[PDB]
Amino acid sequence: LLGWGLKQAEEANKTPDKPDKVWRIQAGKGFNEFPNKEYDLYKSLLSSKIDGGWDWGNAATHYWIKGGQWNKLEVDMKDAVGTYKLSGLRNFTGGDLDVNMQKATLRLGQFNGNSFTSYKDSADRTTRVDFNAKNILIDNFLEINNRVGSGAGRKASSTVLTLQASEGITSSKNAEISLYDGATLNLASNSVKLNGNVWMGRLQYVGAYLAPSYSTINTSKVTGEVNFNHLTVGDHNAAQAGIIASNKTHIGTLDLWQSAGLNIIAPPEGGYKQKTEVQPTQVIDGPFAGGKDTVVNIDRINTKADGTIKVGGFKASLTTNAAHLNIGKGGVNLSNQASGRTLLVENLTGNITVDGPLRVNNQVGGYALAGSSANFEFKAGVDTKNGTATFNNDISLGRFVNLKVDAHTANFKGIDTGNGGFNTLDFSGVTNKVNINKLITASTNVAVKNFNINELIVKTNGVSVGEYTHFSEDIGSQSRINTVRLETGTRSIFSGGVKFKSGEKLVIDEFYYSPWNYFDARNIKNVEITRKFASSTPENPWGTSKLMFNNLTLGQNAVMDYSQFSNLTIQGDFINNQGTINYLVRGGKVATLNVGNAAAMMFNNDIDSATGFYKPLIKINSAQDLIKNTEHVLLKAKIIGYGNVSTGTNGISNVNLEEQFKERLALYNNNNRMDTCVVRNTDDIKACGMAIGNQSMVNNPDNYKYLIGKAWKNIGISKTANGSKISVYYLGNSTPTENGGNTTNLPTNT
Repeated sequence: LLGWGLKQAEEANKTPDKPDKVWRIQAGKGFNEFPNKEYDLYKSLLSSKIDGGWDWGNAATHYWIKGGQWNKLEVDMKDAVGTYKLSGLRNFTGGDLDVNMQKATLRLGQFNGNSFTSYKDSADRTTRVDFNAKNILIDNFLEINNRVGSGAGRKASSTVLTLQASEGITSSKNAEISLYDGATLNLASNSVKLNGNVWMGRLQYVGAYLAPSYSTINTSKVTGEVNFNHLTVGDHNAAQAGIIASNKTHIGTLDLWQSAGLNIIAPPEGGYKQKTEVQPTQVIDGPFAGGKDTVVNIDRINTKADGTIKVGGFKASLTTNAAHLNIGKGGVNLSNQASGRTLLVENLTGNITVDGPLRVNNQVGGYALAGSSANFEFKAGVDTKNGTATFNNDISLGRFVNLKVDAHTANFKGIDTGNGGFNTLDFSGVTNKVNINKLITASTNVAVKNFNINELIVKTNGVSVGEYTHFSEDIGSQSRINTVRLETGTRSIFSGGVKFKSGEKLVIDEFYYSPWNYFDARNIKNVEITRKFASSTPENPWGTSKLMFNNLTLGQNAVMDYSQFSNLTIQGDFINNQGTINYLVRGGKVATLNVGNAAAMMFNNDIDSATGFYKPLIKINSAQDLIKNTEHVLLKAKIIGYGNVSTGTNGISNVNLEEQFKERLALYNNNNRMDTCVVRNTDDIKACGMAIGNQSMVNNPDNYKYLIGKAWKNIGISKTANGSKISVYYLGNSTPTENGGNTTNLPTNT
């Protein structure tokens, strides 16, 4: 219950023991003259002063030094050249070896493995088993702080297996290092490469499913390339292991447990370093920061999960205070029981760069049932708060799997939660930005504080209503979505959709309407549009699209596609700058737009060189089947406060502001404006006669000469531009007079 961070910090600073009987063996002559002999080293040197034994209680073998475990020995060779194997030291209790083998390749295995234990007597002693070989080459298994047999006999105290070779501590494929409840081990060569099963923490007893079972592989000063291959933390317990590495830790396969921990800790920046009785200064550190080039390339994470079912998750962790955390191509795996299993990928003072696909139960989407809500979790740069969680790979969520990220600027590339839905896609700790490139949501709990998701997919969820893409926090100032895409949803019901809950503005540039998916736009007061605000099916709109607003603004040139079949309902101040909203008829009817409070619109010299006159400010297309002799309400207007940069209209004048709103608009048909036919040359006379339906402009271009750099308004078409109504009075596509009236000049701003 203490935690590993206390335990290793208080066990790395002790006195070894009080050994009486310091046996001092020394290899003499004969050993130091055969470079290739392959000595044994237990029987050929050691076994005089290491005795076997039988314990009354769970014995097979029993080794100590001499007459009780409270005795040291040493072996001072320093010249004995050869290659020395151990081969079969099982249940070694012993104490305080240091097989000081200079210029000697080691081996710890042939036909049998090894063990290094102590006993939990009244002294609670360590073992402090050192070696000082040249290579090591473990090459079979090893059971540091194991059990004697099963249960009987005695209990086991702690141990240390220091291993301080000088060429590189490799290993074998079949060499299962199994360090248990108390065992640590230092290493101090260069370029360890443990190519076998590293098994930190195990059931030391068969029934003890509730042991803390700490460990440590303090590869402290390994000056080369640390390299694991197969790390398997935990077995049926909360094994809180730890590693204090040396700022480059490639590992391979990680196989955690449900509730076992891991503390991969980088170095500091500068690198490491009666009577009253006074204990020595038990120095203890707190959670500190890595150095700069502290690399942890855990390139595959797995997580087995089997056993009983608890009320919640278990949340295996790996606190990793290096200044990086790269996770490669195997990415993140998980396995899920009936309760939602949980992975805690922390980083105190670094970054995270996961370039691998998230899986759960080993598939890319990863569906899960409603009770098994699998919980992925990332904490990038916690105690510096400028830490990024870059996921440079396309992630994918199935159903009932949960992401949360607490970073500074959690960049992304691709998010797939709309395939399954029911995915808590949390972002609750994001400091500023979440720069997602592609988003897929169906029934999702997205909550981002500030972002720019430059592409959006709005999916439905079949027939379930009330479950949708529910933004549940502040969207805020610098937010942006460069493309919204509502896919054409289900039949006759708004099952999926999007609503907001907070924020002040959202610069959306592109939109798509859709049957039976709703773009609810709650609580955001400056919904700005800058380019094409379109529909997914302009050739055939149908269904409904609840665009239940509260306020918006349209900037420049942003066209809109409002049908009768996508009920855009504004409950606020539609403020329209120089943008050309287009209509479609769907049966000769003008789709009126219901401005809730005030369609306050201000413009400027919004002129195009297509006519020489101004841009068609509100465009009425496809109105050739428009019903003649009928007032067509264009949009419901409540207050139209027009303005330009001056009082002067149609260029510069003293003319009032509202009259040219009859002029700049367009009933855009026959590839021309049926409102006015602004003519600057002789060739457009044919298209003008096609617009008005008169042979006076078809067969004769020189018929009318009032139109060289001029214009004329079509009589028989009137509009309202007061402060209370915008309408269209289409009663005639009439023939104009030549030099009598309804003719204007050019504004001359092109």
